[PDB]
Amino acid sequence: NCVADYSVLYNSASFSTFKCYGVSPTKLNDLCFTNVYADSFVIRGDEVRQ
Amino acid sequence: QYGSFCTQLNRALTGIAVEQDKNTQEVFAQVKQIYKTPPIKDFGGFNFSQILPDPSKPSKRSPIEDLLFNKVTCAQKFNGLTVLPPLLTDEMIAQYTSALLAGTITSGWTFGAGPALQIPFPMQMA
Amino acid sequence: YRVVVLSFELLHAPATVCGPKKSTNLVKNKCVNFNFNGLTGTGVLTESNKKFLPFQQFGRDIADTTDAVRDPQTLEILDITPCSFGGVSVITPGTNTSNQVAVLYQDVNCTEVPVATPTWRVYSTGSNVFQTRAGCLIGAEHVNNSYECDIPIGAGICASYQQSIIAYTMSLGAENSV
Amino acid sequence: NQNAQALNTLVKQLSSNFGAISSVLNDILSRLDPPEAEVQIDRLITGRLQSLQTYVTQQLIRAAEIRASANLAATKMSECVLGQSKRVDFCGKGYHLMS
Amino acid sequence: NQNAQALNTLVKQLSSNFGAISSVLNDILSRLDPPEAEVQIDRLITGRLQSLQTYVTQQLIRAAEIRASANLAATKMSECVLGQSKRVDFCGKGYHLMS
Ligand SMILES: *[C@@H]1O[C@H](CO)[C@@H](O)[C@H](O)[C@H]1NC(C)=O
Ligand SMILES: *[C@@H]1O[C@H](CO)[C@@H](O)[C@H](O)[C@H]1NC(C)=O
Ligand SMILES: *[C@@H]1O[C@H](CO)[C@@H](O)[C@H](O)[C@H]1NC(C)=O
Repeated sequence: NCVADYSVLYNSASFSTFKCYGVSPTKLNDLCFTNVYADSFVIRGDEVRQ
Repeated sequence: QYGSFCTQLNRALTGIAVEQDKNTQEVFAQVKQIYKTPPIKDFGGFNFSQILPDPSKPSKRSPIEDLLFNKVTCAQKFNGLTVLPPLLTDEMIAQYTSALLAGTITSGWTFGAGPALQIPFPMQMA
Repeated sequence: YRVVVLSFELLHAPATVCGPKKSTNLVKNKCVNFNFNGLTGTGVLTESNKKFLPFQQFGRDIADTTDAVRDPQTLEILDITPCSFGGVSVITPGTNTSNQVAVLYQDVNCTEVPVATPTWRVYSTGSNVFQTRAGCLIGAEHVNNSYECDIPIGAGICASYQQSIIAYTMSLGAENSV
Repeated sequence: NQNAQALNTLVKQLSSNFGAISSVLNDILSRLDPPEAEVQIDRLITGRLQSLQTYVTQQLIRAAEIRASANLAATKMSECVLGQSKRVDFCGKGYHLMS
Repeated sequence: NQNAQALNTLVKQLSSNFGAISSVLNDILSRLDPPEAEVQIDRLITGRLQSLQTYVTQQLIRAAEIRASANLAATKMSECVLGQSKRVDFCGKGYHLMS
């Protein structure tokens, strides 16, 4: 029940491959999705293939 | 880029539709002229008023046809399918059937093999 | 390294988590596309009432084509309906006899025909529109007198060529009483 | 009944995704890259076209059957109504008089 | 006309690439390596096979219809030329004499 505002994702640099879109192609910040669950965690970062 | 399958499918469905139109035309349009039963109803005792169209009802059908039509009997339209109307409506088909009935009642069997010649129904049954 | 993952799970398009800066007023009845709460689609809009549950959000129907939209700001209900469509047929005599023709659209009304090179604009508005239960054919005059079936049109209509194309109800042969 | 059931089967095939992600035309275009969903469109159109071909073939079979039945109806009408037939059980049960 | 149209449609399907890069197998061999030409050629094979299957099914339907017509023609020959038939509208309009 908020505004998401994914335009901030394009800011800064580095990050990694999204490797997960899985819906369809056109525009980023139009659909309302269903539920945004953030589960940020910190690993060694040696390999993110998992 | 997938080919021309759609043209074949459209052609096949169109061919089926025109086939059905020509098919009902072949089945019912067996006569070149429209015959009508005479106003006075006497045939030696045979009662055809049950089988002939009645002027009282707004729909020009016979009481058998009324039961035949009532006894036998939706958002799918809006995805790319249509239903074409028949070439000749139910009124025209009923008129063809009425003409054929009047022909076989009055003329006998000769209205399908040349000019229609009248003959009393008891003599036709003889 | 710092990593954050997102669940997503896209199954319900009209939800509450979306913040596009674009805002537009609501349309009552216009054959235009709609993008309410992330749900896209096309059709015409029509207002009606329904015993919708309050806690629920929207209503989807056969082929997952939703038939309801709710305004996040104001609480009201409207229903949708897809636009009128159909093929267009061309009724022509022999190409050598004449070049003028009379198109026949499918089960559509004469009102929206103009909405949906210079000579093509003539058939849009229409000057001799004929409305028939088989379709809205234009360019052919309707004559009360009946003739033989020359060109097949649905629901007992037939078009012939007498220097203008005419459309009439087919006759079932000359009548006679024995 | 068979015509209505076949038509209903034809329109229910739009709900199946044939192995794609989604199965609706609006969900064909959201945010990723066309090719990513172009293959998806390839998969969708392959199944939809196969279902359409199946419907057309079954309709052709049924049309042939009904054409045969109606040719029988036409010849029966013309030989029993427009004349008296000597065929045994072609215009009823018994000795036929009129139809 | 129907036979010629079906034959013309069948041959014309070879131009369509069915989602490949080219409809000519010589170019497919010349550009694509066999490991990848193996997966590229698959589309051409399945598309042409589908076209041929559709053509064969349509030809089967047409052959059944023409067999029905030929059986009717044989019956009419045997019953109108080799003899005189009492069937009313089976030998023209009117009482039959000979054919
Ligand atoms: C139409 O008329 C032209 C005259 O230029 C003639 O050559 C052609 O054979 C005609 N076609 C038909 C079907 O009568
Ligand atoms: C077409 O629209 C006009 C405009 O209201 C209406 O009067 C007419 O009844 C419509 N046609 C049909 C077949 O309903
Ligand atoms: C033909 O029918 C129309 C529609 O009923 C009527 O208005 C007209 O007076 C009739 N006669 C002529 C000559 O158009």
